[PDB]
Parts: sequence; structure tokens; C-alpha cells
Amino acid sequence: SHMATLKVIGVGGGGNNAVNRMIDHGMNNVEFIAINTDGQALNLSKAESKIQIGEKLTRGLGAGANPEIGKKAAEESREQIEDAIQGADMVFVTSGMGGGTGTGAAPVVAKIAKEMGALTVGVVTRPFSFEGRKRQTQAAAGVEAMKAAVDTLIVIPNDRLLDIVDKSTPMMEAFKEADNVLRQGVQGISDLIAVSGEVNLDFADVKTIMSNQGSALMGIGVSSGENRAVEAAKKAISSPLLETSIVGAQGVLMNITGGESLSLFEAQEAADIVQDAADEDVNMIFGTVINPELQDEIVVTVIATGF
Ligand SMILES: Nc1nc2c(ncn2[C@@H]2O[C@H](COP(=O)(O)OP(=O)(O)O)[C@@H](O)[C@H]2O)c(=O)[nH]1
Ligand SMILES: [K+]
Repeated sequence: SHMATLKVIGVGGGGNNAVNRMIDHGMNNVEFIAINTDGQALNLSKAESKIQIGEKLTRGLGAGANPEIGKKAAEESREQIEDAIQGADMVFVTSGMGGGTGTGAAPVVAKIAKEMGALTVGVVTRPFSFEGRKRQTQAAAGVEAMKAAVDTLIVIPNDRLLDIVDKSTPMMEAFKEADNVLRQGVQGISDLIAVSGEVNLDFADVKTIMSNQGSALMGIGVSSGENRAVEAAKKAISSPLLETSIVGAQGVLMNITGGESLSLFEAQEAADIVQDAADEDVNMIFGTVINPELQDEIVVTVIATGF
């Protein structure tokens, strides 16, 4: 009966990069919106919906690292941003904090989306330490503004990308690894909404776990063979890229997809991995999907909140 309208919105350079790479990767049933002050970057966006903000302010340039320009640009294009969001049931706002457009404009976009009734998730990066202390301080203020404007917020410190590269990894490949946090969180929700589960979870459970919560973790894990349930759950909660780990979570939506071999015992093992790692008494919302096209693969999806 109900089919949730999901929109992913990139705000600023880094956010629009993410959107372009997610669109290249292929993702259906999601509307993408690109928002920027910088008209040069926007002309190259792959998104179906493009909103140039603050053209009277910047004359079509970026914000020159000034968050106040990004914020005033978003406020002045409020109506345009509302028109783009209208109809959304859920909005993901992604941006790199520390510059001028994303720092300043991404919390305004998030606010508008929450004010229109949408479940609003932010997925933002913090700058590398090598970008300097001022960039980090501006980013921190952006992160705080984002937290005040979203239902849930996922922060990716870009320094963590230095933990997963070797000395030759291309920068673009490291950036794709961070893109995965948003992409797989969105796909997980889209999949949860679209399939009926044998123990069914739907968009109302997502709203319950995510609405007005603060920090979150969104993770997916796939494994096969022996101990697949424990291994997939461990993968779902363990990302080296997250500021907010699973430790401390007090609400968890956990969906397990498997073939007809999916055992009750391994569903409990998987739930216990999450609960034990949270180190809290977790209020779990537990789902199960039987996909017979799967043989030996099991997929664990986790959304964690209540920190
Ligand atoms: N992970 C990642 N970080 C980015 C990317 N682009 C920019 N950043 C980071 O985002 C911050 C803000 O840059 P940018 O989004 O281009 O600035 P803005 O357009 O003024 O908001 C930078 O300081 C970098 O830390 C990207 O594609 N991926
Ligand atoms: K469902």
C-alpha cells in the first residue's frame, strides 16, 4: 500500500561528488538532487534535479570557504529547495564539512526537509588533519548545526581513510570507500521497504528507530559458509570509517536476509553479536527475509541509534 519516496541530496562539492559517483554506480527508486553555489560543478552533475543556490551572492562561484555564504545562499533559495524536496518521505543529505557551501548550506537543507515532515538523515565528512585547524573548526560547527537539523547523523572523519589505504591507493578509490557508507545505507532501506519479509519490517520501523535520535550507524554485511551469520553481523557493525561506532547503541533495527537454509540459531547468533558489541540493553527491531535465489549467502543490515 505505502511506498516510501527516498531522495538523496548532495550539498556542495563533496556532496555532489558523492551523488555523481552513486549515480554512476547505479541506484534505482531514489531521486537525486544536486545543490551547489558553484555553477561549474553543477553543470557536470549527473543528477536529474539541480539547484544553483546563491547566484546573486556568489555570482555563480563557490562560497570561497565561507560557511556564512553557504548558509545565506541556501536561505535565499529556500523555495527552490522546498520544491525539490516536496513529496519526500525520507531525505539523505550528504556533504563534506569544512568548506563554505556544505558547511553552511547543508544544515539549512536538512532543516527544510525535516520541517516538511521528512525523515532526515545526514551523512557528512570531516576534513583531513592536513587541511588545517581552521578547516576542522569550521567543520565542527557545521557538524553541530547538522546534528540540530537532522533526525539522525552519520559522520565520516576523512582521516579514517588514511587507515584503509596503502601508500599507492588512488584518492578516488579511497573516496569511493567513504561513498559506500551512504550508498549501502540507502540501498538497505530501499530493500527493506520493497520486499515483504517473513518477519516484516517497513518504513514505520525505520522512522521509529531513526526519528529525532542524533548519532547513528548504518551498516550492511554479507558472508557465506560456516559462521556466516556471525561474520555478516560483525561486518555490518564494524566500519573503520565511522565516528560513531556500535558501542553504546540502545536501539537497533536488524534485518537478516537469507535463503531457505536460514536457521533460527544463526539469527540468534547474529542478534547476539550486535547486542554484545553495543554493550547495552538494546531495544531491537528484528526482521527476516527469505530470498530463495540466495543459496549460501546471508546479508545482515543494521541501523543503530540511541547513543
Ligand atoms: N570524502 C570526500 N571528502 C571530500 C570530497 N570533496 C571534498 N571533500 C572534503 O569536503 C570538504 C569541503 O569541500 P567541498 O565539499 O568541496 O566544499 P564546498 O563546496 O564549499 O562545501 C573538504 O575540506 C574535504 O575534507 C569527496 O569527494 N569525498
Ligand atoms: K518490508
